[PDB]
Order: sequence, then structure tokens, then C-alpha cells
Amino acid sequence: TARGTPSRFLASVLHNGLGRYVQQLQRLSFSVSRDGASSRGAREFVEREVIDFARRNPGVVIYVNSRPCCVPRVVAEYLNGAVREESIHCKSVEEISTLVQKLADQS
Amino acid sequence: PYMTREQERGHAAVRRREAFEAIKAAATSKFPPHRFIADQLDHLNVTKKWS
Amino acid sequence: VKKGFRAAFRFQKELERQRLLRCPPPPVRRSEKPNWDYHAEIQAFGHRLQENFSLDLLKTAFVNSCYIKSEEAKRQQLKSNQELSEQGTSFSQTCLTQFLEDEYPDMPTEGIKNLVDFLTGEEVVCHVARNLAVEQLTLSEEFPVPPAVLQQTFFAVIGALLQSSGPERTALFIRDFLITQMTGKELFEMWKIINPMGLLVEELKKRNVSAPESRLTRQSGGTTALPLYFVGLYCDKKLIAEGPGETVLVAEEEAARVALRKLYGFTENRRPWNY
Amino acid sequence: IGIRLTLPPPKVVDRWNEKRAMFGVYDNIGILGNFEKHPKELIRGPIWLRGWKGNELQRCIRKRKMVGSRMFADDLHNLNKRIRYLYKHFNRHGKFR
Amino acid sequence: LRNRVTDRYFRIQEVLKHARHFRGRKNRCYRLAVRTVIRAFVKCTKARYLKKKNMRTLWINRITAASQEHGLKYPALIGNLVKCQVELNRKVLADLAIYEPKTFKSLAALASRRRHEGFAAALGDGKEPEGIFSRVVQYH
Amino acid sequence: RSRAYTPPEDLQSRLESYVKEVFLPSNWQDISLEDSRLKFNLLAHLADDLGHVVPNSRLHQMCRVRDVLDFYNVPIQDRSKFDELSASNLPPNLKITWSY
Repeated sequence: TARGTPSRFLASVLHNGLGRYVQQLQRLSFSVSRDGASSRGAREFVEREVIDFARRNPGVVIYVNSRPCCVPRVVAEYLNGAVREESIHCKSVEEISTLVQKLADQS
Repeated sequence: PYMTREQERGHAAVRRREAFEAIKAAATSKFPPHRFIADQLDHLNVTKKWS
Repeated sequence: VKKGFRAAFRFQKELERQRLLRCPPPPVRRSEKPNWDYHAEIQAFGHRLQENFSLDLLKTAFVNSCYIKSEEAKRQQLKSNQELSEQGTSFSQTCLTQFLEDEYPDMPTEGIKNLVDFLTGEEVVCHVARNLAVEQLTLSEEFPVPPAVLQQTFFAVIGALLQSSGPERTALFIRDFLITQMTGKELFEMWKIINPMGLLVEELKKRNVSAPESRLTRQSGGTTALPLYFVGLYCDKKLIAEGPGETVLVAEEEAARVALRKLYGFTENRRPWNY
Repeated sequence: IGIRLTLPPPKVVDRWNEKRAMFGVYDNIGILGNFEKHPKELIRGPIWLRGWKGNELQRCIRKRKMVGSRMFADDLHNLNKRIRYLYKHFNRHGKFR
Repeated sequence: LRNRVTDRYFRIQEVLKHARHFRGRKNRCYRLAVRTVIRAFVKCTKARYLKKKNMRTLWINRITAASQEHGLKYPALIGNLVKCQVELNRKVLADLAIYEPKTFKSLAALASRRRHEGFAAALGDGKEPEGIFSRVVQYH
Repeated sequence: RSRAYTPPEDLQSRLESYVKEVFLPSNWQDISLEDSRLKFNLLAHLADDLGHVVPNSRLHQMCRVRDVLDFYNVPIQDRSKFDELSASNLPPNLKITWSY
């Protein structure tokens, strides 16, 4: 509900559309299990989409730690000091790519 | 009415007949779908790893 | 004792989250947190604002003097930051004065100087630099960064941009990042003054207009605790201003401020900045 | 609070134990061993269900009719009661008939 | 007990996180919290429709206030703003009334002018030249 | 010892010499490998020389010398995914870590 959840007003970071559009996404941190099914499609993401996505927007830093993890992770850190961590456990390549585009598109 | 009862007799029987043969052909072609080796091997793909 | 492992591990993670909530760790800098490479991230900082930088000049702009002093203190157990900061501050003040007198020619030099000192002050520059990844790439002593060090770092970034790709691109950078902080803010929330009635009298004397008459137009509930006085300020048989207030003196002061906004062109309905 | 505080000690599983590494051997002793022995002759357990499968009532009937001559007295009485209850349940109770 | 529930605390906390701002044992006891959070979610679901209805009535009240401030009425203002093909809605009209009242006075003058044009047109019945503001713009 | 196979540019002449000494006529691409001894000798010589061995799964796929030539002209290369991603001309905002 809305009385149990805190609310805010619509705003921007530093008037993001006035002079120029600044990509508000600093970073992204996948942790990818080399041997593990849970990061399986995520591995294929590292095989196929992450290079093209990185060349699509040079203002974003992408780290793949490739540690022996059990749940793979994307960490979208932003210009205003906000960090949003999401799990890419057992999700397909195209839908992970849409999630990454969601992370890049937002503030 | 633009037509009498005698004028309208049989004037759209052809289209009704073809519509019924179409829905009949749709009804009589209910039969289980094909199976592929590629789907079985694609589920075999669940333990792809890196090297 | 229920057998299993997943529920216990989930409860361990929730206990970790609640322990971090009840007693947060001190804020460590981004450099000694994982997933940090300085060169790729300063390149992404250059490409993020959509221009090009000379990477050595930007790297020398992001390194301070107290950092060098502390590193030479710690070696017993690099270029400075001053010249790029000086060039950036000088060109920033000059460009801000140019922009503020270009679109607002009726404003006096004192108000333009105070507007520039507001846009180059610690609050505006620290608010801009904390949302442009200047603080994370800043090599400073204590985290959180003191405002003077971060201000010098931001103006050194401006100076490095000047030396890299020209005064036109740097003027555009200042236009899109320092001007945009005065949108939605009134003149006297930036240029604070005391007793604007005498300054209005001086301004009208400079315009060779007779001294204004304070004149009570409207009012409501004068003998109550919640009055509503409009006072109009009149010059040559006609008003130059009208302002509301709770008392007569406060309404007179507010109408004087409205008069200063109207004669200097800083009304609420002025022409917006052309980006 | 119905959950443990500390994580349990790690369950070490030897996947290459003597039982695990050679599980399933000789299960095709009939089709490629000249049929001298049946695979149901290689499973170890109670003598009334070596190579046989049934529900609870058939299991109880077979257990009685094979080993009830040497069961314990109260175990015999409890199994007779279980047989009687299962007869009354399977033949007189249910949804489909 | 071969396999009993080990993941029960988190279901309780998944329910209880929406009851933390309640009064009395609705915020602690699980039964009361289940019933009251169920009721709260259904109330939110119907209160979306209630929000739309109440905000339309608030817009109508504000436009009626501004219209009677300009001497008009709400039915006259709306019915003779739609006849000028001025297809504004109640939210924009309310916002113009609250913040920008010279535009709303111009809209009220337009509505009253169209009202007098239609009122004179419906009085002198027959073939007559239409009013200047009473013309319609046909779209084909 | 590795799977790293780069097909030699003059492998044509080596294969000609090997089919010459293990047997013979023109149109050598269509010589049948139906005899087991000839296939064994040819593939053993090729595996001893080139260091690349025909797998058991592809041993029945080849029945002509043309299939042998087509098998030995494909580069099979082996490295970790660290050595493949980092050598794939990464953009300067991609940093790849391997804690193994």
C-alpha cells in the first residue's frame, strides 16, 4: 500500500535534460559462476551481449568478477550514490539483456 | 427491406457453406504436435560450463 | 532442531542486514571497496559528460596536495592541484559573469558578483560534484571530502576541460552544469540582502525617478492575529510594485523586493535560459 | 522463534564412496549374464517383499502369511488389527466405486 | 517428523511487513495482521477507482468556485466551452483557475460570449447569419 | 600437449606424400577408405606427424580422402575463457576478473 510505503516527488538528479543528457548509471557488477547452472544463461550473456552493450554506452563500467558464486549478481550503482543490487539467477539471455537495459535506462 | 423473402433465397448459401467447411477443417485437424531431437538436446544443454 | 540449511542461511543474511542497520560501518571510500579500476572509470567519467579529455591533465586535476603530503608522510613507514583549480576558477567566474550580464543587463555588478559567488560557492559546487562522480575520483584525505577540497577538484576538472578542448566547450559545460542550479530559485534566495527599501530608493535615484510612496492597498483581519496587507509602491502617480504580508512593515519589505525583481528583470515570469 | 540461529555444520558427502562409486552394478545380470540369476534376487530386505510390490494391505497380508508363525505376540496382534482396519477402509470407505 | 517446515518464519515476516504501522495486536499477532492486511490490500484496490472519482469531483468543485467568482456557473462554462471546440478537461481548467487566473477569465469571457451568441441565435429563430464565435471547424 | 591445431599452409603436399607412400592414381579425392588397414595407416601417420588425432566419434564420418583433407584444415584451439574474452578486443570500460 501507499501508507506503509514512503513516498517522494518526481524529480531529477542535476536537471538531467536541460543542457545535456548525462547517463546516470555508473557501474554494474556481475558475479558469474564458471561451473554452475544458476548463472548458465548469465555466462552466455558474458559471451554475447555485454561487449555490444559496453560499446553502446561508454559511460558505464561493467565488472564481471567471475567468482565461484551460487547466485549471480548485477550491481547498478548510480551517480547520486544509490546502489541497486539484483540477482540474475536462472534467467534467460534476452530477458537478462532487457534487465540490463532497464538498469541503464533509469536514474 | 431492400429484398423480399423470395429474392434473398440462396444468395449467401455459398459463403455460409465455405465458412462451415473452413470451421469443419479446423475442427477435424486436432492431432498432437511434432517432437524434435533438438528440444531434448537443448534440455541436455543445462550443464554447459566454461573452460 | 529442524534439519536443513537454506532457511538458516537466509536467517543469517537477514541478521547481517539488521546488524548493519542497527550499527552501520563508517563510510569508507570507493577506492578500497571491491570492483574499482581508476583508469577505466576516469575514462568513463570523461565519456559520461560527452566530451573528450586529455587523460594526464584530468588525472593531475583529480589529485590534490594534501593527498601528496600524506603519501610522503606514509612512505617513511605527483603534480599538485593548485594551478588547474586557479585556471578553472578564473575562467568559471569570467564565463559566469559573461552569461549573467548577457541575458540580464539591468542587474548591477554587485548582484552579478553575488550570483557568481553563489554558483561558485561551496554548497552549489558540492551539490553538483557529488552527483557527477567527482567525489569518488577525488584523491583526498578524509572521507567525506571537505567542501574546499571538492570545490577545488571540480574547478580543476573545469580547468582541465579548458586546456583539453577549448573555452567554447568549457563555457557550454558551465552553462549546462552551473547555470542549471538557479532554475526554480528566486533572486533573493541567492542574493540575500538586508533593508531592500533603501537600496530601491538608491536604484530609483539612479534611474532619475522620484522616491516611491508606500501605500496600503488591501488588508483583511487587521484586528486579528492573521492579517493580510497588500502594500503598493508608487512612483509618479502610478505603482511600480505590490506586495503581500502579515504586517505593514513586512508587506512593505516584500513589495520592495518585488520592485527589485521587476526592475532587474528577475521576475518569476521572465524568459527562460536558452539551452 | 521456530528457526535456528547458527548455521548447521557442513554435510560432507563422499560421492566416490565404496557404495556410491559402484552403485547399480550387476543390475543387468540377466540380459547379459546368460540369465542364470534374476536382478530381483540381488535386492536385500525383508523376505516377504524381496522382488514384490503392493499397497499397505497387500504388504500386511503377505507379511502375515509369510512370517507370522515367528512374529512377536503383540506385533502379531497389532498386525492383525492393521489388517482388519485396512480391510474395513479399502473395501467400505473411499470416493470412487 | 520426516520433512517439516523450516521456511516458516519468512512467510510470517512477508505478511507482517505490511502490518507494521497498525494499531494494537494487528502489528504483532499473525492472525490479526493477515486479516487486516488482506482488508488493506482490497481497500487500496477499490481506492484507486475512489481516487479517480474524488479527484474529478475536486476538479469540478474548483472550477465551480472559479466560475462563480467570475459570475458564471459550472454547467454554463463547460457547456459553452465545448461548443467553441475548446476541448479542455477538468484538471487543466482547475489548474488554470488556481495558478493562472487571467487565462481562466479569458476562458470565462469566451464561454459567456458563446452563451450570448447561442442565446440570441435561439431567440431569433429562422435563417440568420451565425455568430462569429458560434462557427464550427469541420474536420474531414 | 594441447588441442591447439593450426592447419599448415602446405598440408596439401604432406597429405599427397602420405597417400603416395601408403599406397596412387589421379582423382585422389575419391579414393575409398573402406579397407581398415589403409585407413589405420594413413590416420596413424597423420596423427604421428601433425599431432592432431581423429576422434572416435568422427572416425566413421570419413570414407574418402577428401573428408580427411576437410577434417585437417579446420583450426581447433583450446584456452580458458579468460584467454578468449580478454583477447577478444575488449572495449576500455570492460574489466574481467578471474578468482580461480
